[PDB]
Amino acid sequence: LRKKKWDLSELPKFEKNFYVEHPEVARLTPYEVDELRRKKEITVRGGDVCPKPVFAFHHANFPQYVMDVLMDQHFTEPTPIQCQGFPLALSGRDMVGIAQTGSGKTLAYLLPAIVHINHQPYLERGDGPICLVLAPTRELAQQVQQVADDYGKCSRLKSTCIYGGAPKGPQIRDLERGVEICIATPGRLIDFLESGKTNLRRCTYLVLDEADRMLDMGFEPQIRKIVDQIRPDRQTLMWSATWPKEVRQLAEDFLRDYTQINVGNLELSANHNILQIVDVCMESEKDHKLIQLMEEIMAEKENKTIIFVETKRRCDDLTRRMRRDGWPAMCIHGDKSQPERDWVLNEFRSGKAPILIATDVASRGLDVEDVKFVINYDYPNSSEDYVHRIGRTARSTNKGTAYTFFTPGNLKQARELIKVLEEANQAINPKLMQLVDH
RNA sequence: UUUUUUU
Ligand SMILES: Nc1ncnc2c1ncn2[C@@H]1O[C@H](COP(=O)(O)OP(=O)(O)O)[C@@H](O)[C@H]1O
Ligand code: BEF
Ligand SMILES: [Mg+2]
Ligand SMILES: [Mg+2]
Ligand SMILES: [Mg+2]
Ligand SMILES: [Mg+2]
Ligand SMILES: [Mg+2]
Ligand SMILES: [Mg+2]
Repeated sequence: LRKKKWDLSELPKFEKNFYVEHPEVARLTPYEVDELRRKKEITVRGGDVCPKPVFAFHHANFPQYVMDVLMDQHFTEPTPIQCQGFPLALSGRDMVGIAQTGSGKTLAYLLPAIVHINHQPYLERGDGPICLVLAPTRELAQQVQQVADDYGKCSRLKSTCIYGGAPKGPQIRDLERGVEICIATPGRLIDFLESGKTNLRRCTYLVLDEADRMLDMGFEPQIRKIVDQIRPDRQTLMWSATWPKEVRQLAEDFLRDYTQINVGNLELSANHNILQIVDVCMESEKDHKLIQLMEEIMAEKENKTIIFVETKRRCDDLTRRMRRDGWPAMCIHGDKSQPERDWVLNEFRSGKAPILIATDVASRGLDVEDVKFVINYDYPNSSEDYVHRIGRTARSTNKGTAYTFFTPGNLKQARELIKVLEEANQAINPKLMQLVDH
Protein backbone atom coordinates (compact mmCIF):
# COMPACT_ATOMS: atom_id res chain seq x y z
CA LEU A 1 0.00 0.00 0.00
CA ARG A 2 3.07 2.28 0.16
CA LYS A 3 3.56 4.04 -3.20
CA LYS A 4 6.61 5.97 -4.40
CA LYS A 5 5.93 9.62 -3.54
CA TRP A 6 6.82 12.20 -6.20
CA ASP A 7 7.85 15.15 -4.15
CA LEU A 8 7.19 18.62 -5.48
CA SER A 9 10.36 20.33 -4.28
CA GLU A 10 9.06 23.79 -5.33
CA LEU A 11 7.26 24.15 -1.95
CA PRO A 12 9.60 23.16 0.99
CA LYS A 13 13.12 24.45 1.83
CA PHE A 14 15.97 23.42 4.15
CA GLU A 15 19.62 24.04 5.05
CA LYS A 16 22.52 22.08 3.52
CA ASN A 17 25.96 23.74 3.34
CA PHE A 18 26.81 24.99 6.85
CA TYR A 19 30.21 23.39 7.47
CA VAL A 20 33.02 25.89 8.05
CA GLU A 21 36.63 24.78 8.36
CA HIS A 22 38.22 25.20 11.75
CA PRO A 23 41.34 27.45 11.62
CA GLU A 24 43.65 24.54 12.41
CA VAL A 25 42.15 22.76 9.39
CA ALA A 26 42.03 25.79 7.08
CA ARG A 27 45.76 26.34 7.54
CA LEU A 28 46.62 22.75 6.53
CA THR A 29 48.75 22.76 3.38
CA PRO A 30 48.04 20.18 0.65
CA TYR A 31 51.22 18.39 1.70
CA GLU A 32 49.96 18.19 5.29
CA VAL A 33 46.57 16.94 4.05
CA ASP A 34 48.15 14.16 1.99
CA GLU A 35 50.32 13.23 4.98
CA LEU A 36 47.30 13.13 7.30
CA ARG A 37 45.40 10.80 4.94
CA ARG A 38 48.49 8.64 4.25
CA LYS A 39 49.18 8.23 7.97
CA LYS A 40 45.53 7.37 8.66
CA GLU A 41 45.19 5.15 5.53
CA ILE A 42 42.30 7.27 4.24
CA THR A 43 41.51 7.07 0.52
CA VAL A 44 39.16 9.47 -1.24
CA ARG A 45 37.97 7.88 -4.48
CA GLY A 46 39.71 9.78 -7.28
CA GLY A 47 37.72 12.62 -8.80
CA ASP A 48 35.28 13.02 -5.90
CA VAL A 49 34.65 16.31 -4.12
CA CYS A 50 35.80 16.07 -0.50
CA PRO A 51 36.77 18.51 2.30
CA LYS A 52 39.97 18.15 4.22
CA PRO A 53 40.01 15.67 7.09
CA VAL A 54 39.94 17.02 10.62
CA PHE A 55 42.39 15.64 13.19
CA ALA A 56 40.67 16.69 16.44
CA PHE A 57 37.14 16.63 17.85
CA HIS A 58 36.89 20.43 18.31
CA HIS A 59 37.47 20.80 14.55
CA ALA A 60 33.89 19.70 13.84
CA ASN A 61 32.13 22.51 15.79
CA PHE A 62 29.94 20.01 17.61
CA PRO A 63 27.77 21.62 20.30
CA GLN A 64 29.28 21.67 23.75
CA TYR A 65 27.03 18.92 25.19
CA VAL A 66 28.33 16.55 22.47
CA MET A 67 31.92 17.38 23.51
CA ASP A 68 30.97 16.76 27.15
CA VAL A 69 29.79 13.27 26.28
CA LEU A 70 33.00 12.64 24.28
CA MET A 71 35.04 13.69 27.33
CA ASP A 72 32.90 11.50 29.63
CA GLN A 73 33.84 8.64 27.28
CA HIS A 74 37.49 9.82 27.48
CA PHE A 75 37.73 9.69 23.68
CA THR A 76 40.88 11.64 22.89
CA GLU A 77 41.17 11.60 19.09
CA PRO A 78 38.73 10.85 16.28
CA THR A 79 39.30 7.61 14.37
CA PRO A 80 40.38 7.72 10.70
CA ILE A 81 36.83 7.23 9.44
CA GLN A 82 35.71 10.00 11.80
CA CYS A 83 38.57 12.32 10.72
CA GLN A 84 37.49 12.13 7.08
CA GLY A 85 33.78 11.29 7.58
CA PHE A 86 32.86 14.13 10.03
CA PRO A 87 33.67 16.90 7.54
CA LEU A 88 32.28 15.12 4.49
CA ALA A 89 29.00 14.38 6.25
CA LEU A 90 28.82 17.89 7.73
CA SER A 91 29.41 19.40 4.29
CA GLY A 92 26.17 17.79 3.12
CA ARG A 93 27.38 15.49 0.35
CA ASP A 94 25.98 12.03 -0.21
CA MET A 95 28.64 9.54 0.81
CA VAL A 96 29.79 5.97 1.19
CA GLY A 97 32.13 5.24 4.10
CA ILE A 98 34.05 1.97 4.31
CA ALA A 99 36.16 1.24 7.38
CA GLN A 100 37.15 -1.75 9.48
CA THR A 101 34.92 -3.17 12.20
CA GLY A 102 34.94 -1.33 15.54
CA SER A 103 36.38 1.87 13.96
CA GLY A 104 33.64 4.20 15.17
CA LYS A 105 31.39 4.43 12.14
CA THR A 106 28.38 5.02 14.41
CA LEU A 107 29.62 8.38 15.72
CA ALA A 108 30.91 9.22 12.25
CA TYR A 109 27.30 9.41 11.15
CA LEU A 110 25.41 10.27 14.37
CA LEU A 111 27.25 13.43 15.37
CA PRO A 112 26.91 15.18 11.99
CA ALA A 113 23.27 14.09 12.17
CA ILE A 114 22.99 16.19 15.35
CA VAL A 115 24.67 19.24 13.81
CA HIS A 116 22.49 18.81 10.71
CA ILE A 117 19.34 18.77 12.85
CA ASN A 118 20.57 21.82 14.75
CA HIS A 119 20.59 23.86 11.53
CA GLN A 120 16.92 22.99 10.75
CA PRO A 121 13.72 24.59 12.01
CA TYR A 122 12.52 22.87 15.16
CA LEU A 123 9.98 20.12 14.81
CA GLU A 124 6.38 21.14 15.00
CA ARG A 125 3.57 18.95 16.30
CA GLY A 126 2.97 16.02 13.96
CA ASP A 127 6.34 16.35 12.23
CA GLY A 128 8.30 13.19 11.43
CA PRO A 129 12.03 12.66 11.98
CA ILE A 130 14.71 14.77 10.35
CA CYS A 131 17.30 11.95 10.53
CA LEU A 132 16.51 8.31 9.70
CA VAL A 133 19.00 5.50 10.36
CA LEU A 134 18.24 2.04 8.92
CA ALA A 135 19.85 -1.12 10.32
CA PRO A 136 19.49 -4.86 9.55
CA THR A 137 18.72 -6.18 13.04
CA ARG A 138 16.61 -5.17 16.02
CA GLU A 139 19.53 -5.41 18.44
CA LEU A 140 21.69 -3.23 16.22
CA ALA A 141 18.96 -0.57 15.93
CA GLN A 142 18.53 -0.54 19.69
CA GLN A 143 22.28 -0.15 20.17
CA VAL A 144 22.50 2.80 17.76
CA GLN A 145 19.51 4.39 19.47
CA GLN A 146 21.22 4.14 22.88
CA VAL A 147 24.29 5.85 21.40
CA ALA A 148 22.12 8.69 20.12
CA ASP A 149 20.50 8.85 23.54
CA ASP A 150 23.84 9.36 25.36
CA TYR A 151 24.65 12.41 23.17
CA GLY A 152 21.20 14.02 23.49
CA LYS A 153 20.36 13.83 27.16
CA CYS A 154 21.26 17.55 27.54
CA SER A 155 19.58 18.91 24.39
CA ARG A 156 16.13 19.26 22.91
CA LEU A 157 16.76 16.32 20.55
CA LYS A 158 14.65 13.19 21.01
CA SER A 159 15.32 9.85 19.37
CA THR A 160 13.44 6.57 19.17
CA CYS A 161 13.90 3.00 18.05
CA ILE A 162 11.36 1.50 15.64
CA TYR A 163 11.63 -2.27 15.34
CA GLY A 164 9.48 -5.41 15.41
CA GLY A 165 8.72 -7.91 18.15
CA ALA A 166 8.24 -5.07 20.62
CA PRO A 167 4.91 -3.48 21.63
CA LYS A 168 3.71 -0.81 19.21
CA GLY A 169 2.29 1.46 21.91
CA PRO A 170 5.42 3.15 23.30
CA GLN A 171 7.01 3.40 19.83
CA ILE A 172 3.86 5.08 18.44
CA ARG A 173 3.81 7.42 21.40
CA ASP A 174 7.44 8.42 20.80
CA LEU A 175 6.68 9.08 17.13
CA GLU A 176 3.55 11.17 17.74
CA ARG A 177 5.12 13.29 20.44
CA GLY A 178 7.98 13.95 18.01
CA VAL A 179 11.55 12.74 17.51
CA GLU A 180 14.32 14.30 15.49
CA ILE A 181 16.22 10.99 15.20
CA CYS A 182 14.59 7.71 14.22
CA ILE A 183 16.58 4.46 14.26
CA ALA A 184 14.65 1.64 12.61
CA THR A 185 14.53 -1.86 11.23
CA PRO A 186 12.66 -1.82 7.88
CA GLY A 187 9.59 -3.95 8.63
CA ARG A 188 8.11 -2.08 11.60
CA LEU A 189 8.87 1.27 9.96
CA ILE A 190 7.04 0.26 6.77
CA ASP A 191 4.18 -0.87 9.00
CA PHE A 192 4.02 2.51 10.80
CA LEU A 193 4.28 4.48 7.53
CA GLU A 194 1.41 2.58 5.90
CA SER A 195 -0.86 3.26 8.90
CA GLY A 196 0.22 6.90 9.31
CA LYS A 197 1.92 6.72 12.73
CA THR A 198 4.91 8.65 11.33
CA ASN A 199 6.04 10.14 8.03
CA LEU A 200 9.22 11.06 6.16
CA ARG A 201 8.29 14.55 4.99
CA ARG A 202 10.97 16.25 7.12
CA CYS A 203 13.57 13.53 6.54
CA THR A 204 16.63 15.23 5.10
CA TYR A 205 19.41 13.01 6.50
CA LEU A 206 19.32 9.25 5.75
CA VAL A 207 21.85 6.69 7.02
CA LEU A 208 22.07 3.11 5.77
CA ASP A 209 24.19 1.39 8.36
CA GLU A 210 25.62 -1.97 7.30
CA ALA A 211 24.74 -0.64 3.88
CA ASP A 212 25.83 -3.68 1.84
CA ARG A 213 23.52 -5.90 3.94
CA MET A 214 20.63 -3.47 3.46
CA LEU A 215 21.13 -3.70 -0.30
CA ASP A 216 21.06 -7.48 -0.54
CA MET A 217 18.13 -9.17 -2.24
CA GLY A 218 15.93 -9.50 0.88
CA PHE A 219 16.41 -5.98 2.21
CA GLU A 220 16.70 -3.95 -1.02
CA PRO A 221 12.90 -3.96 -1.71
CA GLN A 222 12.07 -2.90 1.85
CA ILE A 223 14.78 -0.22 1.68
CA ARG A 224 13.30 0.91 -1.66
CA LYS A 225 9.78 1.22 -0.24
CA ILE A 226 11.00 3.36 2.68
CA VAL A 227 13.30 5.55 0.55
CA ASP A 228 10.56 6.13 -2.05
CA GLN A 229 8.89 8.15 0.73
CA ILE A 230 11.81 10.57 1.21
CA ARG A 231 12.43 13.78 -0.74
CA PRO A 232 15.01 13.19 -3.49
CA ASP A 233 17.20 16.11 -2.37
CA ARG A 234 17.89 14.35 0.96
CA GLN A 235 21.45 13.61 2.01
CA THR A 236 22.26 9.88 1.88
CA LEU A 237 25.13 8.25 3.82
CA MET A 238 26.04 4.56 3.56
CA TRP A 239 28.43 2.84 5.97
CA SER A 240 30.05 -0.56 6.22
CA ALA A 241 33.21 -2.48 6.87
CA THR A 242 32.64 -4.38 3.58
CA TRP A 243 31.73 -3.01 0.15
CA PRO A 244 31.62 -5.83 -2.42
CA LYS A 245 31.32 -5.19 -6.16
CA GLU A 246 27.82 -6.71 -6.29
CA VAL A 247 26.27 -3.85 -4.29
CA ARG A 248 28.07 -0.88 -5.82
CA GLN A 249 25.93 -0.11 -8.89
CA LEU A 250 22.78 -0.81 -6.86
CA ALA A 251 23.80 1.66 -4.15
CA GLU A 252 23.81 4.38 -6.79
CA ASP A 253 20.05 4.05 -7.18
CA PHE A 254 19.87 5.74 -3.76
CA LEU A 255 22.74 8.23 -4.14
CA ARG A 256 23.25 11.51 -6.00
CA ASP A 257 26.71 12.96 -6.71
CA TYR A 258 28.41 11.03 -3.93
CA THR A 259 31.88 10.65 -2.49
CA GLN A 260 33.38 7.37 -1.39
CA ILE A 261 36.01 7.14 1.29
CA ASN A 262 37.85 4.02 2.39
CA VAL A 263 40.13 3.44 5.34
CA GLY A 264 42.66 0.67 4.97
CA ASN A 265 43.03 -1.78 2.14
CA LEU A 266 40.67 -1.18 -0.76
CA GLU A 267 40.09 -4.93 -1.04
CA LEU A 268 38.19 -7.02 1.49
CA SER A 269 40.02 -6.92 4.80
CA ALA A 270 39.55 -7.91 8.42
CA ASN A 271 40.49 -5.74 11.40
CA HIS A 272 44.21 -6.39 11.87
CA ASN A 273 43.99 -6.61 15.68
CA ILE A 274 42.27 -10.05 15.49
CA LEU A 275 44.42 -13.12 15.87
CA GLN A 276 42.90 -15.37 13.15
CA ILE A 277 43.02 -19.15 13.76
CA VAL A 278 41.52 -21.70 11.31
CA ASP A 279 41.10 -25.39 12.20
CA VAL A 280 40.53 -27.87 9.38
CA CYS A 281 38.38 -30.71 10.70
CA MET A 282 35.38 -32.82 9.75
CA GLU A 283 31.82 -31.82 10.55
CA SER A 284 31.59 -34.68 13.02
CA GLU A 285 34.44 -33.44 15.24
CA LYS A 286 33.03 -29.90 15.61
CA ASP A 287 31.30 -30.71 18.92
CA HIS A 288 34.40 -32.24 20.44
CA LYS A 289 36.61 -29.48 19.11
CA LEU A 290 34.35 -26.81 20.61
CA ILE A 291 34.44 -28.39 24.04
CA GLN A 292 38.22 -28.47 24.05
CA LEU A 293 38.38 -24.83 22.88
CA MET A 294 35.95 -23.74 25.59
CA GLU A 295 37.90 -25.59 28.25
CA GLU A 296 40.91 -23.49 27.30
CA ILE A 297 38.97 -20.21 26.99
CA MET A 298 37.16 -20.64 30.32
CA ALA A 299 40.47 -21.21 32.12
CA GLU A 300 41.11 -17.44 31.82
CA LYS A 301 39.43 -14.47 33.48
CA GLU A 302 38.76 -12.63 30.21
CA ASN A 303 36.60 -15.27 28.60
CA LYS A 304 33.66 -13.54 26.86
CA THR A 305 32.91 -15.54 23.70
CA ILE A 306 30.48 -15.45 20.78
CA ILE A 307 29.94 -18.72 18.89
CA PHE A 308 28.35 -18.43 15.41
CA VAL A 309 26.37 -21.25 13.70
CA GLU A 310 24.55 -21.41 10.37
CA THR A 311 20.92 -22.09 11.35
CA LYS A 312 18.42 -21.38 14.11
CA ARG A 313 17.94 -25.14 14.63
CA ARG A 314 21.65 -25.78 15.12
CA CYS A 315 21.79 -22.68 17.33
CA ASP A 316 19.17 -24.26 19.62
CA ASP A 317 20.63 -27.76 19.48
CA LEU A 318 24.22 -26.71 20.12
CA THR A 319 23.07 -24.42 22.96
CA ARG A 320 21.08 -27.26 24.57
CA ARG A 321 23.95 -29.75 24.18
CA MET A 322 26.32 -27.24 25.78
CA ARG A 323 23.93 -26.54 28.68
CA ARG A 324 23.02 -30.18 29.25
CA ASP A 325 26.72 -30.86 29.08
CA GLY A 326 26.23 -27.90 31.34
CA TRP A 327 28.20 -24.87 30.13
CA PRO A 328 27.02 -21.31 31.05
CA ALA A 329 25.88 -20.67 27.48
CA MET A 330 22.83 -18.87 26.08
CA CYS A 331 21.58 -18.37 22.53
CA ILE A 332 20.08 -15.63 20.37
CA HIS A 333 18.35 -16.15 17.00
CA GLY A 334 15.29 -15.09 15.01
CA ASP A 335 12.84 -17.62 16.46
CA LYS A 336 13.38 -16.34 19.98
CA SER A 337 10.78 -13.99 21.38
CA GLN A 338 12.05 -10.40 21.37
CA PRO A 339 11.92 -10.35 25.21
CA GLU A 340 14.20 -13.40 25.25
CA ARG A 341 16.53 -11.86 22.65
CA ASP A 342 16.85 -8.63 24.65
CA TRP A 343 17.30 -10.50 27.93
CA VAL A 344 20.08 -12.68 26.48
CA LEU A 345 21.99 -9.81 24.85
CA ASN A 346 21.70 -7.69 28.03
CA GLU A 347 23.03 -10.59 30.12
CA PHE A 348 25.90 -10.93 27.64
CA ARG A 349 26.69 -7.19 27.60
CA SER A 350 26.75 -6.94 31.38
CA GLY A 351 29.11 -9.85 32.07
CA LYS A 352 26.55 -12.14 33.72
CA ALA A 353 26.82 -14.63 30.88
CA PRO A 354 30.16 -15.33 29.17
CA ILE A 355 29.00 -17.47 26.20
CA LEU A 356 26.61 -16.32 23.48
CA ILE A 357 25.61 -18.74 20.70
CA ALA A 358 24.14 -16.91 17.72
CA THR A 359 23.10 -17.03 14.09
CA ASP A 360 24.14 -14.17 11.80
CA VAL A 361 21.62 -12.01 13.72
CA ALA A 362 24.65 -11.09 15.89
CA SER A 363 27.18 -10.82 13.08
CA ARG A 364 26.94 -7.14 12.15
CA GLY A 365 27.32 -3.97 14.16
CA LEU A 366 26.89 -5.24 17.74
CA ASP A 367 29.38 -3.46 20.03
CA VAL A 368 29.69 -5.60 23.17
CA GLU A 369 32.29 -4.69 25.78
CA ASP A 370 35.15 -7.14 26.29
CA VAL A 371 34.30 -9.83 23.72
CA LYS A 372 37.62 -11.67 23.65
CA PHE A 373 36.79 -14.73 21.43
CA VAL A 374 34.71 -15.35 18.32
CA ILE A 375 34.24 -18.95 17.19
CA ASN A 376 32.86 -19.87 13.78
CA TYR A 377 31.43 -23.25 14.67
CA ASP A 378 30.02 -23.21 11.10
CA TYR A 379 31.84 -21.29 8.38
CA PRO A 380 29.61 -18.45 7.13
CA ASN A 381 27.99 -17.93 3.70
CA SER A 382 30.57 -15.41 2.48
CA SER A 383 33.96 -13.83 3.11
CA GLU A 384 32.18 -10.58 3.98
CA ASP A 385 30.12 -12.29 6.69
CA TYR A 386 33.36 -13.84 7.96
CA VAL A 387 34.94 -10.39 8.34
CA HIS A 388 31.92 -8.92 10.15
CA ARG A 389 31.56 -11.94 12.50
CA ILE A 390 35.14 -11.90 13.67
CA GLY A 391 34.87 -8.13 14.02
CA ARG A 392 32.62 -8.70 17.05
CA THR A 393 35.93 -8.76 18.99
CA ALA A 394 38.96 -6.47 18.84
CA ARG A 395 36.79 -3.37 18.80
CA SER A 396 38.28 0.12 19.02
CA THR A 397 41.93 -0.52 20.08
CA ASN A 398 41.40 -3.87 21.90
CA LYS A 399 42.72 -7.21 20.70
CA GLY A 400 40.78 -10.43 20.28
CA THR A 401 40.97 -13.90 18.85
CA ALA A 402 38.96 -15.70 16.17
CA TYR A 403 38.81 -19.49 15.83
CA THR A 404 37.22 -21.02 12.75
CA PHE A 405 36.16 -24.66 12.21
CA PHE A 406 36.72 -25.27 8.48
CA THR A 407 35.55 -28.49 6.78
CA PRO A 408 35.87 -30.10 3.32
CA GLY A 409 32.24 -29.02 2.73
CA ASN A 410 33.48 -25.40 3.01
CA LEU A 411 36.09 -25.99 0.29
CA LYS A 412 34.71 -23.61 -2.35
CA GLN A 413 35.25 -20.69 0.06
CA ALA A 414 38.83 -21.61 1.05
CA ARG A 415 40.50 -19.40 -1.57
CA GLU A 416 38.70 -16.26 -0.49
CA LEU A 417 39.41 -17.01 3.15
CA ILE A 418 43.11 -17.42 2.40
CA LYS A 419 43.07 -14.01 0.76
CA VAL A 420 41.61 -12.40 3.90
CA LEU A 421 44.15 -14.18 6.10
CA GLU A 422 47.11 -13.11 3.92
CA GLU A 423 45.83 -9.53 3.77
CA ALA A 424 46.00 -9.49 7.59
CA ASN A 425 49.53 -11.02 7.58
CA GLN A 426 48.28 -14.11 9.43
CA ALA A 427 50.09 -17.40 9.84
CA ILE A 428 48.17 -19.71 7.49
CA ASN A 429 47.33 -23.20 8.70
CA PRO A 430 49.32 -25.54 6.37
CA LYS A 431 46.38 -27.93 6.59
CA LEU A 432 44.18 -25.27 5.00
CA MET A 433 46.64 -24.83 2.09
CA GLN A 434 47.06 -28.59 1.64
CA LEU A 435 43.27 -29.03 1.65
CA VAL A 436 43.02 -26.53 -1.21
CA ASP A 437 45.88 -28.03 -3.24
CA HIS A 438 44.34 -31.54 -3.31
C1' U B 1 15.52 -25.28 7.61
C1' U B 2 20.55 -20.12 4.99
C1' U B 3 19.97 -15.64 7.79
C1' U B 4 17.63 -11.47 8.89
C1' U B 5 13.64 -8.06 8.16
C1' U B 6 5.98 -5.49 10.25
C1' U B 7 0.94 -9.78 13.10
N1 LIG C 1 37.26 8.49 18.68
C1 LIG C 1 37.09 7.35 19.38
N2 LIG C 1 38.05 6.97 20.24
C2 LIG C 1 37.92 5.83 20.95
N3 LIG C 1 36.85 4.99 20.88
C3 LIG C 1 35.80 5.27 20.07
C4 LIG C 1 35.87 6.49 19.25
N4 LIG C 1 34.72 6.52 18.54
C5 LIG C 1 33.99 5.42 18.88
N5 LIG C 1 34.64 4.66 19.79
C6 LIG C 1 34.14 3.38 20.38
O1 LIG C 1 34.49 2.28 19.53
C7 LIG C 1 33.52 1.23 19.64
C8 LIG C 1 33.08 0.71 18.28
O2 LIG C 1 32.51 1.79 17.53
P1 LIG C 1 31.37 1.51 16.44
O3 LIG C 1 30.73 2.75 15.81
O4 LIG C 1 30.42 0.49 17.01
O5 LIG C 1 32.32 0.78 15.33
P2 LIG C 1 31.91 0.29 13.85
O6 LIG C 1 30.59 0.77 13.58
O7 LIG C 1 32.85 1.06 13.03
O8 LIG C 1 31.95 -1.22 13.73
C9 LIG C 1 32.34 1.84 20.40
O9 LIG C 1 32.33 1.28 21.72
C10 LIG C 1 32.63 3.34 20.43
O10 LIG C 1 32.08 4.01 21.57
F1 BEF D 1 31.74 -2.28 11.43
BE1 BEF D 1 31.29 -2.17 12.91
F2 BEF D 1 31.58 -3.61 13.46
F3 BEF D 1 29.77 -2.01 12.74
MG1 LIG E 1 41.34 14.46 26.31
MG1 LIG F 1 29.44 4.70 19.65
MG1 LIG G 1 25.28 22.30 16.07
MG1 LIG H 1 33.51 -33.50 6.95
MG1 LIG I 1 28.77 -0.34 13.16
MG1 LIG J 1 9.54 -9.29 8.65
